[PDB]
Amino acid sequence: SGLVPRGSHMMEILRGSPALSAFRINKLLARFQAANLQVHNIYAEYVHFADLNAPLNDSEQAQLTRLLQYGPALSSHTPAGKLLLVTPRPGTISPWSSKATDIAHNCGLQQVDRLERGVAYYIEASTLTAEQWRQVAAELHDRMMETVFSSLTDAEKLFIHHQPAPVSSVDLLGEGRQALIDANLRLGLALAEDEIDYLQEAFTKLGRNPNDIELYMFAQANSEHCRHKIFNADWIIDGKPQPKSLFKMIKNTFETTPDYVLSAYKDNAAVMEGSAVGRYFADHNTGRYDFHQEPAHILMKVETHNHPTAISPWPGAATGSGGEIRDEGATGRGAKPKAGLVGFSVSNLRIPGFEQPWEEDFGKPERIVTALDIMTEGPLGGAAFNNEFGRPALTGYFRTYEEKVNSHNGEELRGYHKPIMLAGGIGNIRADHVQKGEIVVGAKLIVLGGPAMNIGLGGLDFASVQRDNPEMERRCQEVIDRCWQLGDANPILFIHDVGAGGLSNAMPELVSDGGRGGKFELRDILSDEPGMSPLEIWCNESQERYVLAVAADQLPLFDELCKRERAPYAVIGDATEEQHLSLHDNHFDNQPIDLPLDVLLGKTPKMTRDVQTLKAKGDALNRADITIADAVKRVLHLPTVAEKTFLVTIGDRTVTGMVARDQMVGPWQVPVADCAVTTASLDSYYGEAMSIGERAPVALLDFAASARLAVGEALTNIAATQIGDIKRIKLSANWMAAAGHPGEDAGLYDAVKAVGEELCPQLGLTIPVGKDSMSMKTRWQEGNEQREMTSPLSLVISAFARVEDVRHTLTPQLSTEDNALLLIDLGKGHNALGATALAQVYRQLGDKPADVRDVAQLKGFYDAMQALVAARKLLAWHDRSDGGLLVTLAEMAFAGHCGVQVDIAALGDDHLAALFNEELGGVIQVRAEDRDAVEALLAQYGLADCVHYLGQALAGDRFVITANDQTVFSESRTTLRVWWAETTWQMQRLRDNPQCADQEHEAKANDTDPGLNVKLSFDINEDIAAPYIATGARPKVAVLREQGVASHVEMAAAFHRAGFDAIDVHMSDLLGGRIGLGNFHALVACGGFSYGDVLGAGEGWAKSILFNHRVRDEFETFFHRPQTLALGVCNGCQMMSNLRELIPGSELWPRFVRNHSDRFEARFSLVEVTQSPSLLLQGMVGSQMPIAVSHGEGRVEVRDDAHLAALESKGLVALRYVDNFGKVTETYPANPNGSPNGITAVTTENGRVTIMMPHPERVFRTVANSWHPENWGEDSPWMRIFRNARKQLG
Ligand SMILES: Nc1ncnc2c1ncn2[C@@H]1O[C@H](COP(=O)(O)OP(=O)(O)O)[C@@H](O)[C@H]1O
Ligand SMILES: [Mg+2]
Ligand SMILES: [Mg+2]
Ligand SMILES: [Mg+2]
Repeated sequence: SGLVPRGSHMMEILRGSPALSAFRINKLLARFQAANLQVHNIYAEYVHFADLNAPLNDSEQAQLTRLLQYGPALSSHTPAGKLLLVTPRPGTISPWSSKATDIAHNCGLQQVDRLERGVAYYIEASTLTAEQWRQVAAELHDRMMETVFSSLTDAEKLFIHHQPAPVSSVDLLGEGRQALIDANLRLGLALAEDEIDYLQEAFTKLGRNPNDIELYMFAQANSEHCRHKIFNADWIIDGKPQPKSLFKMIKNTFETTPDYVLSAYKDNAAVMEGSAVGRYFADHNTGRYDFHQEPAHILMKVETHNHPTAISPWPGAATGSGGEIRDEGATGRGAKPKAGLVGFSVSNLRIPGFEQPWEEDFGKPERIVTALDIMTEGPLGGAAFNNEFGRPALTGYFRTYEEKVNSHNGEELRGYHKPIMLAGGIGNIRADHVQKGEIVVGAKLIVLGGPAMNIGLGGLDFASVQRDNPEMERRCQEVIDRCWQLGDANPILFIHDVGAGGLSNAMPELVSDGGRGGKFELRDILSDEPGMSPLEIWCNESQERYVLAVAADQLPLFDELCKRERAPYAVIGDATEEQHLSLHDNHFDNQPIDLPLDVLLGKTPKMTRDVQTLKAKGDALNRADITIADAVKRVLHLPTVAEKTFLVTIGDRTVTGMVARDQMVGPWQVPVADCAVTTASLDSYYGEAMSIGERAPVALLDFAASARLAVGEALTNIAATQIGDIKRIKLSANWMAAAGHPGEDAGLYDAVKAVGEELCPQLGLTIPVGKDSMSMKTRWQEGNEQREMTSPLSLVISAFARVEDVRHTLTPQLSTEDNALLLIDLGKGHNALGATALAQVYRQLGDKPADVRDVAQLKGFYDAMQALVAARKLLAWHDRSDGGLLVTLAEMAFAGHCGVQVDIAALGDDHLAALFNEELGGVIQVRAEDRDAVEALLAQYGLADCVHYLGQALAGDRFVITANDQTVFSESRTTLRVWWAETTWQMQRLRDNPQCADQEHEAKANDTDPGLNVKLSFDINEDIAAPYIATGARPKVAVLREQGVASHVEMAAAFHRAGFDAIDVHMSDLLGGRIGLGNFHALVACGGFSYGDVLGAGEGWAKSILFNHRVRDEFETFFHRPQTLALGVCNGCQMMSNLRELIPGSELWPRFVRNHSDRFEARFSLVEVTQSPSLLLQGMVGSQMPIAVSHGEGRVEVRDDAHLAALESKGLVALRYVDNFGKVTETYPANPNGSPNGITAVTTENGRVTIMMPHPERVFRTVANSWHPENWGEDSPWMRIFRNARKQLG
């Protein structure tokens, strides 16, 4: 390895492994050929750069070399041709770096200052000109995040040491107001005239010049994004002053319906009442996991990250998740995120080779990415954050819209060049932590989380490129968890997330919220960029940080908690009685900030918006080119309608072990569930539900109708879940608009009024949380002309509710038992076609849209559904939304893998309008014998005239719609289901391994697929551990975790149910002597993402054990005892595979590497239990049942065929993926990762150690299995693993 001077440090260069698989190499060659670049070949290798502060001895060097050997064993090539090295841009530090460097330090290599990675490309193309070489270089990197170098030695530039930049004053006293005008422009403060006035007067009064940092702080605090001026403005509309601000109209909902609300409008989440259940966590004193019966209240929040996503979609989406997760954890005095939701709105995809007939290229700004690139990289970023942090992502939306329409401001382009990138979720919170505490004078003021850099300052446009490190956030969440788990002894007095404005907002808002001042020391803040100015330090929008206040006497406890989780923290100030803000700098011996808080936090006048109504005249839908058959095909091809698998299986849906209802439904795992449901605890059937409603294109015709439909659809999506009182349902209202665009402002007011003053109070729905994003428009020059793309007003409503029994949830999976299909048409026969999917796919807007037709009937629908749910009278439910009744029926037939025979003669003479309107309502399926009773029930709620018997679900493949004796539409259901799949197919195909995309798609066309199905070799209800549990003797299990691991609570709970005392054992506990494995007879290594999988999944964890001789010895000793048991699941499996030199009987084990799909796979996969020595699978051999899978590096990799054959002949294979026909498979996704012979679990020769990629601990509860046979009780088959362990111990 290479090793040269790099300032007071030395940089080593270490070559890594091949970086690209053959499909990705071929994609690059095809792109160069399409661009007329004659490239003969391309080969890529990772290269690593280690900046060292001191030398490595030979042992240390071999350890560093070994740390940097990872990943799939692709065949190495001798470098040939031109080197292009792609690295992060100078001045940036990759999240890869942060994690890789933590691993080096936890392996005892303190001499590593920083590790970084690049990709060396070797291109053979002897005939290219210098210009053509620039296009090659352009193709090989992201211009927003990366740079191209011609030498490996050039990477020295990434580690340059910079001295701190000083504070700069702005010379108001020496130049007058012009100094503030110049700074306004130079610093991009975007100050209004009245804000310059305020600053001029404030600093004139103080008799000194403002520092740059003070102006920047002020400017960030007074932005639209931070201050919410529009939502607090007075209004005049069509010449009349209005009596309430938008915010006041939202609050009207809480004034009307306070019921069940614990916190609204006073934290960065709302809280509502949950259920009393067993909250499960490890005690601070004993480290044992135990249930604590108490209220688990429910917090909720939804945010957006629209602007940055248009510039750099992966970090835009990722930090959109990240910031929202921080709002949750910083609710009250600390709380715990549980589950997430995700939303995207973009312009037309225009997928190459799959362009649809409604799509026209209108151009875009050069500086933004395309809709397609947002829907490629954005979902992967948001999913990487949720996956790595560890919260399941269980509901969402994805809308495309880009058309030239005759809307409120006449003919113009309406769309989403600036996208909607929405992230939300729910969490649980303790009752006594809901209220933020008071901040005592002298409280210590702390930054919890990552060392900062000059990122995102004030929100090419590099300042819009964010940076995501979910593992850092998980480490912080663990600390928050330890704090709230101390109950009365929770040392957090107050906590807030660090978002816009960075510390410059978060710290002043924290002390101000306590009625205190603060004094701070700049040099106590953790930095990863020593060159930063005070302005940059204070104002940067670095991620994964929280601010909180702790009593000084609690610092030693806080320090212990942080050090055990490896969460970085710094005490950076003290709360003061005086309401003043001081920031000192010990390096420069000066005071960058010195301001009264009332000066800093003082406000210019309230805004007044004086505006006028515009309203579009609709035009009747021109039906010339429309036929029913062509419309069905088009609508199924609209992304908004079409199958969403590309957005679903990339995100974990099982972590926590509390997921009851995820997107995928039934044996064929079709993503049509209308809402998400989680259990409240690991020991309850009480729970929580989440749904979304949204209908933006309607706002191009009618602003209020669009907002009423968003609320209505949230209710119809949630309605077949057992909740009871509608007042249990709480909403977030997220408002996206192009404020100032003609007609939008009045429309915004009318829409807010429609829901806040009218619909929500009448229904009894509170909106206790919300947000707004008010510049949803993009402008650019397109040839000679000014062009503009403006969003419709886009309200997204998320609904959240406590659930009475998660078991009683209905899905769209039709039964073929004798049945009746009933439409509930809340449209009352209006059958509106304006602003539908139908209109859109023929490039039109139409006349009049749907709307809430009858408030009482909407409420009646909800209450009727709740009565039907609780009385178990529904077989299925699916609501009507995009694509109308047609799509509702279709989706039900897809989920039930069956046919329908329905008649629509009662729905009007206009069959197109009957099938494609998007009025509220839906289809219930009931047992035939219950039809009359169900109809009578609906009639009691005032709905008889809305209710229509359609027909029946039938076995087979026919989708038939009649009207009297005429066939209106008839098609193969398989044909329809494959058309509906084509969008996800094509997205998967361009994003992932196209072989896998193709396999997945083509399998959907085989109607003989029987779906997931079970074969059981044992009695799943027989608690073979009961006689042991009945003695009260409970063996310990070490539930092993590492920084970044999120799977440990539910792993503990599985062993707890089998009779174990589950002990929390962090790798810091072993390294610090607090736990020794000699005290345990069983160990489990848990899944998740230790170190964000950097340096190969499980490798850093394993090598941290191997390279500490003491801890290595401990592990070896444990594994060589005669009766000990060990289990490794997912990340634990990977870790243990990398530790196999310590494990007897493991010489034939494989490695676990990148899935063949090249994509994370969150699947509910069918496995069979195979004959092997494994003690943990005793009694289960020959069983076949599904299991949760959630991994990106689960592919079994062997050295050669000799190795595979030996492993197989030894008989150590314990689980294999099978297809639904029951055969061992390598076809995707039945086998999700490409493992040979379906291998996904191995054991040792003595059977005492078993490792597996799937997660049995996430599915030991029947209620947590996405699909399961109806006759199962509480226990799934997988419970037997943990029971076997207990019985084995005796
Ligand atoms: N962006 C997304 N991320 C994850 N899941 C999504 C996303 N968009 C849609 N889904 C899921 O795919 C399924 C179909 O979505 P959609 O048709 O938009 O729902 P609906 O029409 O019932 O409102 C649902 O289970 C939904 O939660
Ligand atoms: Mg839909
Ligand atoms: Mg729905
Ligand atoms: Mg929807």
